[PDB]
Order: sequence, then structure tokens, then C-alpha cells
Amino acid sequence: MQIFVKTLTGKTITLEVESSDTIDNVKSKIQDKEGIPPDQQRLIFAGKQLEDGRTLSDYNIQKESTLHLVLRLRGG
Amino acid sequence: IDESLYSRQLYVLGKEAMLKMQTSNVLILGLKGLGVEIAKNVVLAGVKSMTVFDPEPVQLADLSTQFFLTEKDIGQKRGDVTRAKLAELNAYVPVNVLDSLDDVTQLSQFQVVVATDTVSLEDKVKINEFCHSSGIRFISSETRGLFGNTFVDLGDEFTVLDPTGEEPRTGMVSDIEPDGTVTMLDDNRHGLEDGNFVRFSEVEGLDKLNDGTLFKVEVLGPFAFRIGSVKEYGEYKKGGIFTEVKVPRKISFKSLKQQLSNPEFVFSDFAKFDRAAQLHLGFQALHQFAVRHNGELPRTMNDEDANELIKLVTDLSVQQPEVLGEGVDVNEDLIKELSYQARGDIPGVVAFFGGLVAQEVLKACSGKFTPLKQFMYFDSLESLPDPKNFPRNEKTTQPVNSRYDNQIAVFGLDFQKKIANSKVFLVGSGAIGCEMLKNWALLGLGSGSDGYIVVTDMDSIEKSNLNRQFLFRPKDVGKNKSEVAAEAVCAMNPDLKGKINAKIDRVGPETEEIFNDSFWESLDFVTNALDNVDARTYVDRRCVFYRKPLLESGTLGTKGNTQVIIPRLTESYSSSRDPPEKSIPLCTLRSFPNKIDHTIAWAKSLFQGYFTDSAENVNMYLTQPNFVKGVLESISDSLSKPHNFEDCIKWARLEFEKKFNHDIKQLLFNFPKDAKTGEPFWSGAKRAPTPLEFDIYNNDHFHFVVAGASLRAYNYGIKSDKPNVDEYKSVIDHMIIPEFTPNANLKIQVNDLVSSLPDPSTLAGFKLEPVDFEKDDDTNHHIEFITACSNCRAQNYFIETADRQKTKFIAGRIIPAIATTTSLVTGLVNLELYKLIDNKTDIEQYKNGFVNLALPFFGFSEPIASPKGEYNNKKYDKIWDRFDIKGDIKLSDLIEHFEKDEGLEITMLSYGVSLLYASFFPPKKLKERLNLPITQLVKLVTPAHVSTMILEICADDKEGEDVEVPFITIHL
Ligand SMILES: *NS(=O)(=O)OC[C@H]1C[C@@H](Nc2ccnc3cc(-c4cccc(SC(F)(F)F)c4)nn23)[C@H](O)[C@@H]1O
Repeated sequence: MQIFVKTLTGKTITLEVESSDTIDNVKSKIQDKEGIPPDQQRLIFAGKQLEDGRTLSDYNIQKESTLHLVLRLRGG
Repeated sequence: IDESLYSRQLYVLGKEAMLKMQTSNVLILGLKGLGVEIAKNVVLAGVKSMTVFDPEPVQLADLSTQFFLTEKDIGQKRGDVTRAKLAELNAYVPVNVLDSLDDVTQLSQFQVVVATDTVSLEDKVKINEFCHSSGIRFISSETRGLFGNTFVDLGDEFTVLDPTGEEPRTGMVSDIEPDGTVTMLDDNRHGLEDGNFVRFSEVEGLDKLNDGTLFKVEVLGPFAFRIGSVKEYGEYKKGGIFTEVKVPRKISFKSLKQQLSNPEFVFSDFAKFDRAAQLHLGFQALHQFAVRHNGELPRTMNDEDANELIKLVTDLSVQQPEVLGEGVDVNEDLIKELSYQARGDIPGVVAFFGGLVAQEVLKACSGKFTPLKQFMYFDSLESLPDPKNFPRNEKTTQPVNSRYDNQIAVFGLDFQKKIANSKVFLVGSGAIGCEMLKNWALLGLGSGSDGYIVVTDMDSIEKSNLNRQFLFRPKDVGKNKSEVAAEAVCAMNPDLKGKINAKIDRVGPETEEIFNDSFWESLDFVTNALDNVDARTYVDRRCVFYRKPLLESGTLGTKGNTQVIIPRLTESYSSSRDPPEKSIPLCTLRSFPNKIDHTIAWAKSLFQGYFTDSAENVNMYLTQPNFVKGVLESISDSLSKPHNFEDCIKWARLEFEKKFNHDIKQLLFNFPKDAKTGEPFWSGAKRAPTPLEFDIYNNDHFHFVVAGASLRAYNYGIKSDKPNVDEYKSVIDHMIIPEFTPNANLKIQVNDLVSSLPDPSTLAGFKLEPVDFEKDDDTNHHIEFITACSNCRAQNYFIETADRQKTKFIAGRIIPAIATTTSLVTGLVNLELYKLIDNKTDIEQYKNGFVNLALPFFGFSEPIASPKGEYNNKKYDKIWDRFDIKGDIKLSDLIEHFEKDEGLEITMLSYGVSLLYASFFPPKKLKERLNLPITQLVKLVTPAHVSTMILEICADDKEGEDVEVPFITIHL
């Protein structure tokens, strides 16, 4: 299935994934496409942050779902 | 555009947007908390004029969120009272009161009309229709307790000039095939997305491809994209730089009337997407209720009125069938809470929408960023305390004739009193700090007999701060941030008099005597208001150590985030990593720049060397007997010496020759323009430079000398001080410029004597004045030098030159910042703060927030639970647990204690960077160590203030294997 990742800058990334893929594996696919090391990725979906060792289906991530790649900002 | 006021905001919006905003007249209807908050952010940002309309009399309950109202204003008109206080925010912005809006045709004078919660739905429809049909931008917003909405209608044809505000992508090209497949140089990522547009420069063999023509991008992996056929353009030879171009987008908005029946939503929270359509009917039902009950909203906590609102929503879903869609029921419980809270006026919610709506105003003026299209609904129902702890009914939520009545309306009297009795520490008194303190003033947080606020900041108020730190005025420049902010919020809410301790101390390892065990232990929680990652890490480690909740937040232009850290529940701030700042290769800096960032960093280092380090090294050489390879050469140059300003000019002219002519010739001697590796040496990132021939009519050449001379004159105490070209010519024209002679024995890296010095005896009393880099003083020549110096090197390497504003951004390391995002994220922090007050232990109630107002995007996620671990089947919290050890224990006893109590063999013991014990140590080292108390053991390897010592350990479990274990705290 196809899912989408939107960055905080507005960029959309398209990923081919299976329901049973781990979050670690989705992050590896993001690293290939974007260069961001998995440890620096914060993915959020439907009020949850996606953690390693769980699967997409654990978070009810469906086909055509959008995940948000988000950031922490330093200014204040 | 006044750079000295608008500096930080200019980096968010750009000159063109701010020029357009400065032609825009804005009208705001309604000046309760929501209207004043929007007005504050808009006035600070700088529009042509601000007009406010609110002829309603001030009542006590208005002060819940209206921070410009005082108890003495009661009876007077909201508009009139607020106008004078708004005017103070930005002297460049005229603030007027509209006395009546009898004629809807008066609206013709304005570019943007904002209707707040004082305007009926009926009137909003009429006003919107006038605006839409006349080409006037219309925005509305209303907040009702923990709920809120906004509607944007920018008319039939609105042009977005820049959808995101992100820096355009650029990159180096190594190939363009005839089908238009563009390959990136080496491992450079293009970062482009399908449907982006690029233009080209320096693509040899395809000539007209470089004329500014735009090409649509089809992405084929991270190192390639296609632009379609290029056969007709020629054949690709070498080189090339793509630059992303943002194309204009025409967008169409529907009128409020059409959008009431068929709304288009942006979601605030995807976990709650279903609620948006429910609240859309809810908010409409509230207006219908007010129509039926002589202008009155539902009674607070009233079950009878709630049932009427539910019936109103049920009836409206029939009239508006496309809102909920087929088979979807009225969410009765949600509508019930809306009715229950309708009269509420909550600071956090007011701040969230105040920030967001103000940004939408700025978009409507400028065509900068993507407008909200067209409705957004928000709730923060998780902020509600457990009804078991603080019951909500008509008795507990009743007015007690108090400024807090419309907060009591939501939370009840007892919860309100608990807010008052909180003891809090705020680290930082800048943008976030000011917004925080205002919010806390409005809450009456720390005003109760058991409560207080401690705010600390070491910094003073500067002009550029005033654009986003709204508690400060031009009169306050030079005074301390914390002290001024404390006084300003006491004037806003007298309940805080004698309750804020404004300190000027910098939180860090060096002020632990002030911020000691006693100080932290007393606190209920800590709030960050910082601008530095290390500062945040430091505070986070203290909150972990003392087991205190931390409220974290941050901004960068239109981007923002909030994080909650809860003892024994969540991970902390330091538990996760953010992208590090990217490091430029040393060889790229030294010899091979290809971006303005490279020439700026080189110029800044040169600035440092010439005017700071040089002066310091001389001063140390002349006063320090101990003093005695690059350093030595600088001292001799500094001391073999100007007697007047003319000598400083000569020196800078000669530096020009050295840096931008001689050194370049030397590099080209080593690597001629034609040199080859197969391929040419000067390709991709390596751009074949050309030596500069000094031309005083070139602005960069001229200002290098002016600023270099003026700075050298400062070093040597020579009187300095627009510069005249002919005056400088009358020095330079008479100079003999030494010819270049190549050093044959100089190696240049491709990829990443002593008694000549004069006797300090002969130069007694002589001292150099070192320059302290000051980016925000445009008269000191600092940015002038760095800009000119960078630009001359940019000229060497055919890099496009930058102006002073861009150079200052990069060399000054300035964080883009604007009041809109600041007030919004602070609002979100205060909605989490309610959960801390109720001591919520359910992780699913808390929300970390993530925003980008440019898009606009709002997203929330539940915090990550603290990772748990085990040793010898004993479970522990990897963030929150530690081994507490009483007394200055002897090493052997410590080792004994861990074997006996924990079943752990200590394999390694450390204090900071010092290793204290290891299981591989030999008997001789062990004998001098094992019988010492920890302080003495630390003394052997290397203070009275110190009450605790933190130790790190590696350990093996009972079954012999290594095991992750928490730190040790020795209590002395
Ligand atoms: N976002 S803003 O508008 O620029 O306002 C930000 C505030 C934050 C203040 N800084 C501040 C206040 C109180 N204590 C500290 C400590 C530090 C700090 C910074 C860097 C390193 C260290 S040492 C370490 F990391 F803690 F170990 C401490 N900054 N603080 C600013 O003054 C501004 O007003």
C-alpha cells in the first residue's frame, strides 16, 4: 500500500509499505528518501508518536494515510 | 523598513511582504480577549493602520483574557480604553477607534476586516458578503471555553506568492541527458518534490536553458529528477546549478454563507477530525440559541440549555445535510460540553487563536504563506480536571464577581484557587517568557497565599526585542528583561503584586549555589522559555534530578512545538535527538567555497583574527612572562603599526591585495584553471577563482577598506568617523602595491622566527583594544566588514554577493522570530499546564504540539512513556529512577552495598570526565582507592556548596552479564 509522509516544511514523501512493516523499517525508507537518520525522525499519526518495535497496523495506519514528520524548534 | 526594530521578523516574512503589509489598513471588530490578542500581534508586525471597533462597556468578567483592561476601566467603552495601550506597541502603526459601524459601507476603507466573538452570525454573514463582493479580505474567529474556531475568506481571486517561506532549493548538476534526466553531483540531494519548478545557470552546452526559463520537476530518486526533453536546447557538456522557483498560485474562497452549508476544513488535530463537523453545527447553534434568548448564551453548566443546544444541532444537521454526511449522528456529549462552556473565556485558547488569526491577517495583506482554507475548529477538552477531584456544576462554576469568572465558568472555583497556589519557575523572560507571564497574569497563577512565580533571565532589553516581546517599551531598552516583565504583569493583574520574584541569574552549572536543592524542591513545576538547546538540556536534567514536571516549547519563524515532561511517566527532553547543525568541510572554507555561507564564515573568522584574537594575543604577550605557530606571526605583524587613520587605510588596502589577489594567484599557481585530476580539477564544488583588481567604485572593495581601516583604528585607539570615495582615493592612489611572487614550496590541502618579536620592555603601557562582535549596532563597522569581506571572496569565486541583512542573518546566527507563533505556542503550553494542576497520570491526556503557521499545519501527539528496564528481574525507570546513597561512602562499602542490596558487581565508576574505579584495576591502584570516601576519591583524581554528587556506573548482574543501570546520587 501507498502512504504519505508530510514534513513540517510542506514536503510530501510517498512510501510503499505493508500493514505489518515495523516503524523502524518505515524510518529506514524515510532515511533513503530524505537522508534523516531514524533516531532524528519524529513521526506522528492520529494523536500518537510512532515508536520502534511496533508496526503500522498497531497504529491503525491504513492505505493513503498521512504521517507527519515533525521537529523541535530552538528559538524562544 | 526599519531593520533595527524588525530584524528578527524580517527573516520570517521578507521585505516584499512587509512592504505590502505597510500599505494595509486592518479593521478588528470586537475587543474582548480574542480581538485584543489578534490586534497586539498585528500592530507588532506592522501594518499601515489598525482600526478597532468595540463600543460595548467594560465589565469585570472581560478581564479574564483582556490583558489591556483594568478594574478602573469598568463602564468605559472597550475600544476607547484599549486603543491607547495598542498604540504603545508600535509607534509606526496608527491606532484608531471606529465609533459606530451603522453604515456597512465604511468597511470600504479597509483591506482586511476581522470579526471576533462580539459579532453575531447574522452580522458576520452580512459583513462577509459586503467584503467578498467588494474585494475586502474577511476573517472571523470565536472562542467558547475550551473550544474555538476561525473562518478565512480572501475573495474570488487571491494570489499566493510564496506558499511556505522556505529557502528555495539549489544544487550542483553533473549531467543533463536529452530526455531531461538531471543527475546531481556526487552525493548531493536535490530535496525537490514532484511539481516543483526550477531554473538553471552555468549549464554549458545548453545555452538558452540558462535564461530564467522554468522547468517542471519529476523526481526519480533522491539524486535525480527529470525536466522533460532538452534535445532542442543543445547537448550537455559540463557544470550547472539548479535553483528552485516558487510560482504564484491563484486561489478562490467561498463566502461565509456558502461555507456554512458546505464547509471546507483544515484540522487542528487529526485524532479529532470527526469533531470538526460537529463543532461547526455547534457554533452555529450557539448563535441561534442567543437569537432565541434575547442575546444570551446557554447558562453555565446548565443541563436544560444543553438539551436545547443538542436539539438545535440535530435540527441544523437536517437543514445542512452535507456537514455531517449520511448516517452520522449528533455527538451529544460534545455539544453538551460546548453549551456548558459557552460563556468561558480561557487564556490558552484565546492565545492559540490570537496568534493563528493574526498570522492569517498578515497572509491576507501580503500573499506570503498559504492561507487557511477555510474553517478550523479546535478543542482542548483534555484540559478539564477529573470531576472526582474538582466537580463541575452550577454551584462550583458560578460567578463570584471576579476577573476570573469566565475561567471559573469552565473549571470551577476550587480548581481556580489551586492554579493560584502553584509555585512555578520560568527560565527566560524573552518572547516566550513575556507571553507566558501575560498568560499567568490572566490565570492568577501564583497569586494565592501558597503560590508564587520565579522568573529569571540574565539579559537586558534591546531594540530588536520589542517587535515580539510585548511587555517591553522603547523606554525600557537597557533595563533587565525579567524585572521589567514582572512589573508589567503586576500592572495587568494586581493580584500578582509581591508574588513574582524577578531574578537576573543565568541558569547553568555556575549558579547551582543560588538555584540549590531547596529552591527546586519547593516548586510545583518548571517552564522553559529559552533560545538554546544546551540551556534546555540543562533544565531538563535538573527537572529529572528533582522529579519536577517541565513545560517545554520553542519557535522558529512560523514553526513551533510544545513538549510535556512528567515525573515517572514520560521520557524527558534529552531522551530524543534533533538534527545537529551541519559542519562545513575545512578545505571548502579555506580554498573551495561555492555558497555565500562559506564566504561569510571565512569573513567572520578573518574579522575575529584581525580585530579580536590579534589584539588579545598582543595584550597577553606584553603582560605575561609565561607566554612562549600562527600566533607568533600575528604578534609581529601587529607590532611592526599605525600612527594615524591614513595608516589604517593603507593596511586595509594591503590586506585587500593579500586576500583577494595574492592568495588567489597562489592557489591558481598550485591548481591552474586548466588542471586535471581524467576530469578537470576545477569542477562541481571547486570553482576556478579570478584575482580581484581593486576598484574603489566597487561597493564591496570600498567598504572592505573603510570597515577594515575603521576597525584597525579602533584596535590602536585611533579616532575614526558617510565615507567619501575621493578621501580614501587621496590615500590609496599614492600607494605602491607589492607584486605577487609565488611560493613554490606551499602545499595546499585538497580534501579534509620567535626572537623577531620586540621586547615588551620597549612597549610599556601599550595595549590593543579587542573588538567584541556586536551584530545589532549598525554604526560599529562589524557587519559592514563581514559583508564586504565575504562579498570580495564571493567575487573571487563567482558566487552571487549578499547584502548586509543576509550576511547579518548568517554571521549573527539570528533565529527568525515573530509574535504570532510565540503567542500561539505559549497558549498551547498553558492548555497543558491545566493537566499538571490536576496531576494527571494518564499519559493519553497530555499533548505534545507541533505547528507551522505558514501551511497552516497543526498536529499533536501523546508523549512517549519513559522506557523501563530490568536487572536481576528488578524493574526500574530508565529516565526517572536512580540509586540514592546516604553519606560520603567509602568505595569498598559502595561496591559491597551494590553486591548485597542490588546483586550488581560494579565494573566501572565515574564522576564527570574522571574515572574513579574499574574492575580491571591492579592491586596497587585499588589499595590507594578502595578505602577512601567518594569526595577523597574524587580529590585524588583531580567544594563547600556541594550537597550531592552524581556518579555513573557500569555493572554486571548475578548471572555475570553487563546490564544497563541508572545513575547514583551520593547525598553528602
Ligand atoms: N526566544 S527569545 O525571544 O530570544 O528569548 C529567549 C530568552 C532566554 C534567555 N536565556 C536564558 C535565561 C535564563 N537562563 C539561561 C541560561 C542560558 C544558557 C544559554 C546557553 C548555555 C547555558 S549553560 C547550560 F547550557 F545551561 F549548561 C545557559 N540562557 N538562559 C535569553 O536571555 C532570552 O531573553
